[PDB]
Amino acid sequence: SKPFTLPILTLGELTNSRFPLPIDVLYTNPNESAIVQCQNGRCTLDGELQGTTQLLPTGICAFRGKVTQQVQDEHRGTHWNMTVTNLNGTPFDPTEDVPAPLGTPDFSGQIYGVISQRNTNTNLPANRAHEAVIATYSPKFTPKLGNIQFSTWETQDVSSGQPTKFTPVGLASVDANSHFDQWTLPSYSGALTLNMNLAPSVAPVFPGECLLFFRSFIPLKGGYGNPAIDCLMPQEWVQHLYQESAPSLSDVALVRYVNPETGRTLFEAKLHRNGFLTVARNSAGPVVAPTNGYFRFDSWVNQFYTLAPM
Amino acid sequence: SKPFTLPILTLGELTNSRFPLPIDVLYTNPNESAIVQCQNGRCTLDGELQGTTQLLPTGICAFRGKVTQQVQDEHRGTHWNMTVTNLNGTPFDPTEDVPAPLGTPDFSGQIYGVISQRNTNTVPGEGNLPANRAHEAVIATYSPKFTPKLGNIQFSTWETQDVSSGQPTKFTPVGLASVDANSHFDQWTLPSYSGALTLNMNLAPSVAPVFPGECLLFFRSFIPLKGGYGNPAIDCLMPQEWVQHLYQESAPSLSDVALVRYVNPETGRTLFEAKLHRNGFLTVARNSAGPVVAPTNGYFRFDSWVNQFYTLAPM
Ligand SMILES: C[C@@H]1O[C@@H](O[C@H]2[C@H](O[C@H]3[C@H](O)[C@@H](O)[C@@H](O)O[C@@H]3CO)O[C@H](CO)[C@H](O)[C@@H]2O)[C@@H](O)[C@H](O)[C@@H]1O
Ligand SMILES: C[C@@H]1O[C@@H](O[C@H]2[C@H](O[C@H]3[C@H](O)[C@@H](O)[C@@H](O)O[C@@H]3CO)O[C@H](CO)[C@H](O)[C@@H]2O)[C@@H](O)[C@H](O)[C@@H]1O
Ligand SMILES: C[C@@H]1O[C@@H](O[C@H]2[C@H](O[C@H]3[C@H](O)[C@@H](O)[C@@H](O)O[C@@H]3CO)O[C@H](CO)[C@H](O)[C@@H]2O)[C@@H](O)[C@H](O)[C@@H]1O
Repeated sequence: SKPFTLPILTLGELTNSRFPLPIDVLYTNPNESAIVQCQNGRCTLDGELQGTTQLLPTGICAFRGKVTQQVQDEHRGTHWNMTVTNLNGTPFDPTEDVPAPLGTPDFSGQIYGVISQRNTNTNLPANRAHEAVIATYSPKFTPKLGNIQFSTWETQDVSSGQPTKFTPVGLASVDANSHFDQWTLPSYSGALTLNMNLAPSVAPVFPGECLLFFRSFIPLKGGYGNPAIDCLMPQEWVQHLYQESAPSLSDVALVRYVNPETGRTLFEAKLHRNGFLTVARNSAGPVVAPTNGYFRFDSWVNQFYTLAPM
Repeated sequence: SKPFTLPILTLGELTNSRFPLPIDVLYTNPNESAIVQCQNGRCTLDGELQGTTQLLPTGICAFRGKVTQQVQDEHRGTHWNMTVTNLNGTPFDPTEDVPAPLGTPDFSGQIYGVISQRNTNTVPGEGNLPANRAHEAVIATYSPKFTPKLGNIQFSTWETQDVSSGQPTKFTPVGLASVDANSHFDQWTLPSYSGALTLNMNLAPSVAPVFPGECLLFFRSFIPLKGGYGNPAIDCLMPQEWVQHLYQESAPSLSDVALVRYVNPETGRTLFEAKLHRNGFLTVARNSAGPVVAPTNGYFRFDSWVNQFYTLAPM
């Protein structure tokens, strides 16, 4: 039976699985009232990708497809409808058992990035790129139906019928009108439809335990704020688990966060079969620990194992 | 000790180590006249990172630092100086034995992206939160003001005023501004990391085939353009996932060359074989330039270490 392992990457060698950002800090928030059910960065410990999770760091919150035409919308700016394909360019099949094309954003907000186009016709093709926003809460955000809408400040220089890429950069705003909520899923098929094929929600099941996240701070195009995106496992863990596909020998792996410059354990955590961490902590905020620390798998344990308090 | 391995990732599950892009195609160009000496995506088969290579996909062609002031420049646009730190926020020590801060671009061109800032000072009237701004920006890596090894670079914006001095600044790369004649895109020309007239140091070595009939094999990605005509590409010697894997495993190299097979897992047939050299690059026996037309679910599998007499089957 192939032994389970994690990569040996310090926090400073890890990236977020929910937006293309480095991991900045570990984080807890035991008083969170929302259901935690993100769809990117979801992988079981035996290597089964779930939700909208895919392997490419460049695929997270990215889209590929083609602009169809300019459209009108109450949002400020100039608006464009885009069909979306799979990230690899093949047509997205809405009958596949996924919530939306892999890589689709898994949160409500105004995602800021760059739309770029390289024309099919040429002898070299013409190109353009412009800043763009995708409001994932909009009724026109229908990636599971194969099309979305983005806005630009640019008033006309977006071509219809030409290959189009969205490169995410950050958020447009976090003011009240921009509806940023990292735990609110988009409605992938539109306003009044039920999302399907979701990766399950995650939660601690033992008193005294809370979720532990890998937190990244996300850029803003304007306004005030210090927004963050919390993932359950970094993208390199998704990639590693997918590769190894080690059988899970219990429902809970005990892992130790170790300072290698001393071999000392700073704290311990439970890494659950569905791909998330809990710790024994009764406070919210960052975990203050050196970023050369890393998680080391020590043994499979019973669900009723009591974690040493942080 | 540890057997050598490569990850099991198809072409469509790989990303470029020299720019944040998926791998699009395998590619050869036997007649290339330039010295191939890129500095990102450089890792020996026993896991030694070289050049300016680091592990984060988000770090490739990224910068972190602080805008110091607006500056004068003869070229069109508004120009800004920024100091750069290490990507982890610690001060860059110019005496370290690297060519430049890890992640620094390794080619000549106008790199297009977004500069974003999150202020250090917070506003009580805004909930004790900082002000933010982001704008499109271009970094001309051939400019005499591109001096990352000295701890600072210059970028240009279309925006004429709304970039703040003294505030934390991030550059997120997106593509190239142009590949017209005046934009000096050449993927094999290194920047002068310490400026005009200085010699670059601590470089990862150049790579080349040493056997007749062999040419380098690259993992090629097409890079976006802000404007103009072109279909520019960036070729890396190994994808970022291979850098990450080799660094983790640190498997001893048992010869100078690992024979690898590009396999189609559906049929289990080998499509071609290649030499994976100790310093971290591939060669194939091919006498043409252009893409390697193969399924994107194919992948390289380590076969065995080979000696200096092994001749590759032609593609
Ligand atoms: C705080 C400043 O933000 C930018 O100011 C621009 C301003 O941004 C607003 C956002 O667009 C809006 O969603 C909300 O978040 O409030 C922001 C202002 O607080 O938008 C106007 C146009 O309406 C201008 O573009 C302002 O420049 C940034 O540009 C400033 O430097 C400040 O950081
Ligand atoms: C940072 C420099 O930017 C350009 O020169 C600008 C010049 O910078 C001066 C600094 O302000 C000063 O602290 C000291 O370092 O001398 C610098 C060079 O004179 O400031 C003027 C102000 O009008 C212009 O903005 C210059 O463009 C660049 O040319 C230099 O090489 C430095 O990188
Ligand atoms: C081919 C068209 O490119 C863009 O046109 C914009 C134009 O881009 C020029 C680049 O700035 C220049 O480096 C060189 O590459 O030529 C390009 C034009 O071919 O720049 C002007 C401003 O000077 C306008 O912004 C043009 O719109 C693109 O916007 C067009 O849709 C075409 O693809």
